[PDB]
Amino acid sequence: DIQLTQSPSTLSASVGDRVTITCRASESLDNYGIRFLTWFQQKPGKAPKLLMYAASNQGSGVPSRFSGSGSGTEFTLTISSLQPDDFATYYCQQTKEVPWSFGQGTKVEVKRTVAAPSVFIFPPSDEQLKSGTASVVCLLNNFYPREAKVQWKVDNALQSGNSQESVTEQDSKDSTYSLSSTLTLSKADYEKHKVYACEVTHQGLSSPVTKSFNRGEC
Amino acid sequence: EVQLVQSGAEVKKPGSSVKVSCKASGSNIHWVRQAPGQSLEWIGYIYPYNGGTDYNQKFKNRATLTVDNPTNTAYMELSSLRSEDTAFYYCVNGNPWLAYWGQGTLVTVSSASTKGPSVFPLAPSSGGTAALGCLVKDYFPEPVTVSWNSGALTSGVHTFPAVLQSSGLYSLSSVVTVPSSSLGTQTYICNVNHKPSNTKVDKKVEPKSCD
Repeated sequence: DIQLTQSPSTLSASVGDRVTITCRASESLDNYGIRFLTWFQQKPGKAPKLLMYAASNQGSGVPSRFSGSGSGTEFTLTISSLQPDDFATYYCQQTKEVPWSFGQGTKVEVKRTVAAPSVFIFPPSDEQLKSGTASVVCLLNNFYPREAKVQWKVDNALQSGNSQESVTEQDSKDSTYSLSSTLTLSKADYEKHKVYACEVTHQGLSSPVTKSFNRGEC
Repeated sequence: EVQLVQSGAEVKKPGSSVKVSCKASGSNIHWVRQAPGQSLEWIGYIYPYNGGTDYNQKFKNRATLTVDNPTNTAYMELSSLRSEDTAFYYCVNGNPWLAYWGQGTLVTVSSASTKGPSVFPLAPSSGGTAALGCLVKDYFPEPVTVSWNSGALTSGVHTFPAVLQSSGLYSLSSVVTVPSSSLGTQTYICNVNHKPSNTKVDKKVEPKSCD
């Protein structure tokens, strides 16, 4: 078996930058003068499309600003003038030894100025509570960069293992992300505590922002 | 121009099996899979002209790769399906390079069964921007669509990717930001659809009172 690893995993560039992704292999990928490595481009919710084959050859309709170099155990993909259409996730795939494995992927995303999130907390609807479950929802709106931490605190006890998050794709107009987090308690446990708090740490924020409500004062 | 049209999405209970069709128009046929948000994983290949097949060790004796030559169709059969097998599945023509991909076929493998969502409002609080939305909760399987005011309000909407709960049902939020100055002159209804249960719901969303 043979294992590829890409670097970096995330890369932030602007239109016109020259950008280089690296695929490293656990074995040599050359045989018979053939470099046995392939590059793919994938966009959210689409099948992959081949960019490069035999390390350095352009696939059909792949513009010339995409190129690849390398030999043996280390390979690179270079995009010379980033075009808007190029922000993508890129995979390397080895074709010498059979599992045909892929690497983990490298996401190329749009660089922009730091933007602090807008934070909103939502208490559970009356309707839901009578069913017996409380979902508390915390919203981080239109922030960049992507890295963000949400901490749930109930009566200033930080929660673990009862929240789930999901994040939106980078916004095509303003190049920010948004994040929704959900804190799930039983009706019974929700009724024992007064303070429900959503604390958000982000590079845009001099210090964490808390949004909270007090149950029964809502 | 080379095209590979795969069969539609499948929802299968554990221990059951699934057969994905791949129809060619216009070499090797590879099968690859990707779990949502994950990297890709090669299952196997078949050379239609001798029926010669090779498989990834992971899928010894669950995978069956076949072709119907007279209908230009490849098939991928995967037995004894388990949770870990939920993935988009693609057939690929190998050049020898995997140069032509199908659109992919979502296979969902879960002990769970069809359930419509409960839609609960996310009501705003109070400051000049207002955040409101809908919690579309405890439904199965994906997807649900979500719109606002019948698609009139599209600006500022974020519909989030569902999360799979420990219960094994899905739940997602859809939120929108609007001027505070509008919540007394303009109504906000989220329109939530789930086809797999024929669930259509419209839920109006307004800030709450009693302070």
